[PDB]
Amino acid sequence: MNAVEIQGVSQRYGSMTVLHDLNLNLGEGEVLGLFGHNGAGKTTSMKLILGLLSPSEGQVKVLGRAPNDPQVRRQLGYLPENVTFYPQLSGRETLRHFARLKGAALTQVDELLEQVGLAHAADRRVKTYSKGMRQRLGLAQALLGEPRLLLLDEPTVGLDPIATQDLYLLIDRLRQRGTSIILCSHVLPGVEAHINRAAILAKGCLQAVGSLSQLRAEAGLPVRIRASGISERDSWLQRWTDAGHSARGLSESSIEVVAVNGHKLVLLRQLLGEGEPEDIEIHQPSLEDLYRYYMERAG
Amino acid sequence: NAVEIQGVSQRYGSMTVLHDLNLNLGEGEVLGLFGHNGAGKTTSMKLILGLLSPSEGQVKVLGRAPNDPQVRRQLGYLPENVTFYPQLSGRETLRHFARLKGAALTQVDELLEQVGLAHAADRRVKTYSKGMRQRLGLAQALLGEPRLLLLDEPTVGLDPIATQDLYLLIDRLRQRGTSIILCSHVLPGVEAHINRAAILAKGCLQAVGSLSQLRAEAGLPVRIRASGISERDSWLQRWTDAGHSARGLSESSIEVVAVNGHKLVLLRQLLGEGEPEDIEIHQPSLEDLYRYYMERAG
Amino acid sequence: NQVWNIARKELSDGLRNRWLLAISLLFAVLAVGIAWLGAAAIPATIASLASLATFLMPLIALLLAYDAIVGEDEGGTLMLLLTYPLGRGQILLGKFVGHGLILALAVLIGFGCAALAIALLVEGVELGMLFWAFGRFMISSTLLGWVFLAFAYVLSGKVNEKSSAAGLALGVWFLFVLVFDLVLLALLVLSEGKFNPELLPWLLLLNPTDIYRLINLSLPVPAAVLWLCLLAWIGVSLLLAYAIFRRR
Amino acid sequence: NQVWNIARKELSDGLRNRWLLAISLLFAVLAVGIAWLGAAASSIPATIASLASLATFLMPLIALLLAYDAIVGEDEGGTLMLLLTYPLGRGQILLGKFVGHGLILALAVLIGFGCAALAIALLVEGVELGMLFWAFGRFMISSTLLGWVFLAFAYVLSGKVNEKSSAAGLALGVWFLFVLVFDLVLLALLVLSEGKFNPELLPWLLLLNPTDIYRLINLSGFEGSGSAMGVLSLGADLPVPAAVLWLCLLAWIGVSLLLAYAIFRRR
Amino acid sequence: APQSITTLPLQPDGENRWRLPAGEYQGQFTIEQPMQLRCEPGAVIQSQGQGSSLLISAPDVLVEGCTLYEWGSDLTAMDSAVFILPAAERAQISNNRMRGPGFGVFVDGTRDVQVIGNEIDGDAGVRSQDRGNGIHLFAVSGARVLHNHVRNARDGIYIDTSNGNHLEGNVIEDVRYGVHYMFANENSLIDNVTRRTRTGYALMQSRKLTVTGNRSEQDQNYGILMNYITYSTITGNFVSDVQRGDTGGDSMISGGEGKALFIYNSLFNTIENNHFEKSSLGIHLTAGSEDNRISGNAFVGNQQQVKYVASRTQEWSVDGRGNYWSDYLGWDRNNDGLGDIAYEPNDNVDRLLWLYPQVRLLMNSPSIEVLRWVQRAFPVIKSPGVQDSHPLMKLPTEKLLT
Ligand SMILES: [Mg+2]
Repeated sequence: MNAVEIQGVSQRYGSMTVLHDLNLNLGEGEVLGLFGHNGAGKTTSMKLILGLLSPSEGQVKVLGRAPNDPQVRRQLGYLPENVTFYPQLSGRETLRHFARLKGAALTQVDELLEQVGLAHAADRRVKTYSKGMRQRLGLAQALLGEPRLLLLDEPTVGLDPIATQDLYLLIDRLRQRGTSIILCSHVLPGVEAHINRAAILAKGCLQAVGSLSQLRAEAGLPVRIRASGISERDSWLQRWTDAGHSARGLSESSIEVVAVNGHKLVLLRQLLGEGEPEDIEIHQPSLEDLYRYYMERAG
Repeated sequence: NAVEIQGVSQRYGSMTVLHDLNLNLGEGEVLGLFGHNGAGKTTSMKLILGLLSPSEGQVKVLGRAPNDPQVRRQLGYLPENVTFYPQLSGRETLRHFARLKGAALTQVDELLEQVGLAHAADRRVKTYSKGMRQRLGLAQALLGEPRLLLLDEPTVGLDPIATQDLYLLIDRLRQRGTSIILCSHVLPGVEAHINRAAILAKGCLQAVGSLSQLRAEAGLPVRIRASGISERDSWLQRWTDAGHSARGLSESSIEVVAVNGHKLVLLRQLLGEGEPEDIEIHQPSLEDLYRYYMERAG
Repeated sequence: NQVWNIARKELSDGLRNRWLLAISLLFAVLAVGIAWLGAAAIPATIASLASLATFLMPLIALLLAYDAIVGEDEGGTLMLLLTYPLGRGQILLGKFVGHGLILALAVLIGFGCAALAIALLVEGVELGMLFWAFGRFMISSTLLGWVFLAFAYVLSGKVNEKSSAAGLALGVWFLFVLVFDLVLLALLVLSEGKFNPELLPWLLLLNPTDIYRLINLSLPVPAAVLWLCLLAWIGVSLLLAYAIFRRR
Repeated sequence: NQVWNIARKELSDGLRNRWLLAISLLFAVLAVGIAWLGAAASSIPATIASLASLATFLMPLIALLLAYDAIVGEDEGGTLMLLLTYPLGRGQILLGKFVGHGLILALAVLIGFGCAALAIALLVEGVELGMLFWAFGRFMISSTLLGWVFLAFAYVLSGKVNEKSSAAGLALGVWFLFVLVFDLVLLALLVLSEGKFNPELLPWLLLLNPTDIYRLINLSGFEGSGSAMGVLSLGADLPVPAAVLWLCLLAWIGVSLLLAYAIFRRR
Repeated sequence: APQSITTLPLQPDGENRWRLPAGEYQGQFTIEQPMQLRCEPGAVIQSQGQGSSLLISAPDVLVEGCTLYEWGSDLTAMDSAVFILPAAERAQISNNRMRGPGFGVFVDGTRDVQVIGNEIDGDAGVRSQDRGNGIHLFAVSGARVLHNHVRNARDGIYIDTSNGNHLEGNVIEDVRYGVHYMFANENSLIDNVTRRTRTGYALMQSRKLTVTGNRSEQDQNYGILMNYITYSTITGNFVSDVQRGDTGGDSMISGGEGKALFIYNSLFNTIENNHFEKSSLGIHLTAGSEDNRISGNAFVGNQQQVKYVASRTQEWSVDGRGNYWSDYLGWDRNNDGLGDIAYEPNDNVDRLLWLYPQVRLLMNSPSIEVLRWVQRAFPVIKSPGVQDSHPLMKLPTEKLLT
């Protein structure tokens, strides 16, 4: 049972079509990342999964139903970007307000206040909250009830990397239960260990969708092999130039090789066999570099 | 030696929110302050800018006092959130800051094109996005050849094409001889461009030094994953013989938590027997180092 | 029902508004200070209390609800609330219930201490006439406040920023209190050949501040038409606010 | 100079405030309308006491609309912490804002009372042009000083608060207290005591209100009827000359600007 | 119609003095000889309802102590109770009781007639249009009408073109007009009391007269109505609670909302030390009646003090002393009797209500409360009204309430 089946929508405002022929299929437990610019390519495709807009030349099937049914929205969390809650209300009363609207039990408010790390700042006003403190409150209303779809629009903005890794540990706890979620983020290093399949989309279209092993296989992107003092930089800079790979001439005792990842099975055998591996880092082309390629593939 | 902080233990309200940080910054380095948004990091940010008085200690920015007007023309400060002046335009906001900092007025037309804001020049700041104001906030920071940048989270609300282009603009200024301080919380990605990190927590500066020093003075595992191995059942055991946990999540996804004291014999295990597909030797990143030192402090 | 679950929010958020509690205290102080100078110094002082609540109960209603729709849009919670099991009708009508019971309480602190300052400073006030002339006063001041509550929902849904909502809430307060009657007087003293002055007792029905005073000053129409015309100013402007809120 | 470089901003930022240009054109179309009604009724002490009351309601209003968000509007906007890392002081980004917003009030009343004089010299035939220039020159260089008081009042209530929504409450509180509450507190003290509270102290309470020192300057020669003044009929009991009334208006600037600087120095 | 000698009068003293004993009589009676006749209190001289009951045609007749009852009502043929001819000079009419539907004391062409201490009860059923006058005076010079009691007549003490005469201390109750004056130049009236009357004092076209100390208690629609009076003197009058109503005939006046003083085309007269109390209008000043000395009065309790539908200024203080106003919210710093600020009794919005009565619906509006404050702040829109520099702080009429 696929959660979000965006089936050939084409959303337009006037004469301009801000989203053309988008065809998504989010699975039952996948963590998808809607990556793109902050303009109307992504932020209207985020609204069709919600009940906010309507597909002008297609249809969306959120949880096998229409996206504006009340049975859908009781099991649909949504953390929006740049949210600022009611500042004269308190942190516990804001969740007690949002639990009554979603039909969640009131015994889940103090559970989720402890779960997101807001136990110390409960019963304090939202005006005396930080930016990352309100993101913990905005995450906590998305987990209200038993949601089966989350649209976390930029969840780790203004969050510390302890709390950011606490958030992605809550993501991998959620998707094991069967809650397939959607990332709409911009901090692209970091998310790639938890994104099940990226959904990098341009101004109008959907550029590429699929897993990280499928984006690296289709888009030919070079591997970032870094070393530090194997034998000598100048004795190793010459070797990749006859074999057809880029060897970057770094400062001293460091060999950065931008190789084409097709011959690198046996290329690493000679790299291990003649020197010590004491500081190396072979990096696959990241989601920051994949998004940089697909923006130049269209635009 | 741009910022020479020595022995400063800042007290206000008898709270002692900073203690004995010895933060020497070189004349070409890119420092990164990596505390929380609380009184440890942002108090030491106010000491370098000169708008706070260092109780029990001395702060020497550019070899002089931090509140002198002759060195404050040589600073550049990108603050946290600056919705500047919504009725002024883009050129008139930057011409205002060029007149205050003593910069030449011909620098404004070549900074609104160096930063990507010439399309939105002579347009009002109320019609600007959050990323366009960070572009304007960077544009006043590079105003009138600054010998000390100080960027406080410059890559929030910014596109990753612009974020990668901003770090190339940081690396242009590093070669020019301008020390840059990156008080940031977008720690994945910033470790490739900084020279020395400075993780400070609960006032006390926990760790300082380069990324090769923070991995050497703190035993952290290197994260070798070898996706696409031939045989995996003996590979559950063949790495754990010297204490390297062969943890997997798929048919062949062995992300071996190593110890970084046996990197020859684990890679000879990988490359001597069994063919790989895409090895990913993941060195301990700035997220893992920050999660070690903050956990070591409490 | 979710029309009450969002009404308990606006009670809890509206009663902690520092701008409202300053004016609602100033409304209750000036209602005692008019009743002090109307008893020690009853239709002459209940008319001067009507001029006070024509000044301030539109101002109390527009201070509560100028940022009801667009204040949630700027805060981002309006986009969040529509993804909840909530119609756009239940958000607006639930805000009208929540902000309505605030100024249904602000006249009980406003006129509850004004009717106390009359019943305890005349010593022979004949209180059977008091609890019917003030019972008609507290009810009709809420209905005047519920018009300007519904007027504030019309201007909140139309604008896109919170700063221009207060620029219209000041404009609605100026037009419906002291610009419509100044151009009624200017239609008398500057135009006399083509302005029938018998039409002017009927032209007060196009102004809810004017219908508020006419059921505290008792006229070609009876009293019951003005009560059904004051409730029609609520029901039209709430229906106008719901039609604007469905086009965001 | 650094005091002018931030004055050149506020001179070019306050003039883009559309709320300013509404109520500074409202000051222009009322000062023409009062001077036309002062021309159609011909009196002379009634067209001075109504213009001085017009600038009592509006020149504190333009001053408090300008400068309520001068310090706290830059503090919560993020650009005040940035400005201290420029080669400036807290005394230069306050006096520069006072010079920058002060030239707006010097221009909002030169537009207002400038067309009020042109609606008299082109309306009243045979008016004394020497008496017109002196009386409306006294209106120009004293409604700036009333404006510069409430400009310096707004810097006091901007450095003290830390939220712009509470600065607008205090600027509305200062506009209500000094204009039409202190004129009513002094009236209710005189009515309820029937002028027998203090027969010698009560004219000296006009000097504790800069709108009353402003009204006492312009109603010096054109006193006229007593009911046209109201509570300003107590100013006949004041033994101070007219030159001290200028000096108490300048002392209301300098005390409430040094208070505005001592508050801003510990911001 | 018999004569007074046709009765049986027992002479007490031989100086043309007679005394009628107790016992009723019948028919009209006529005095043709100068007889100073007295009467016992049981001398009920009751006419049958036609003709003048006690006609007097001889000079120097001291009629005393009679009790007249039920004379005629033909006002065209002037059927009085006491008819006094022009040849009946210096008549004294002392302490009499009268009850009948016509004229009580009709005198005409007389000199030095004295109408003292009588009780003239007019009617009970007639519609105050044919009741006849109480003390009618028609062009008399020298008269002295003092301390009578006229009740339920038509227009009270009517006076037509009578030059020099005093009206001292007489009580007039439940009549149409209290004291009526028609072309009575150089007259005088002191201390009279008018109660429950459709006009307390009618002063029509009579110059140079002194109106002093008179009282008007709970009269209807016109307290003191002055039409075309010049060089007069209004000192010490107490006009209290002039309620609204109508005279029922609308002949010489119109219906009013209740005015304690109505000045119609009276140019010069001194109106000092009066007391206009608890009426709807304290004083109505017409546009033709301007520039007269109005200073020292007490305008207490009136719902509207002055009605002055004009734009001409009108100072109301001669010799620097003004009037006491109850709603004068002013102060007195230097301890004299006078206030410090002048008192304008009328706004501009208080005169839109007189021009247009539909502004009464708008009278509770905040815009009117704004417009009352805009006039107090901006005196250019203030129309020149009926102000007084130096108004009084205390009541000057501390004796008139007794
Ligand atoms: Mg005095």
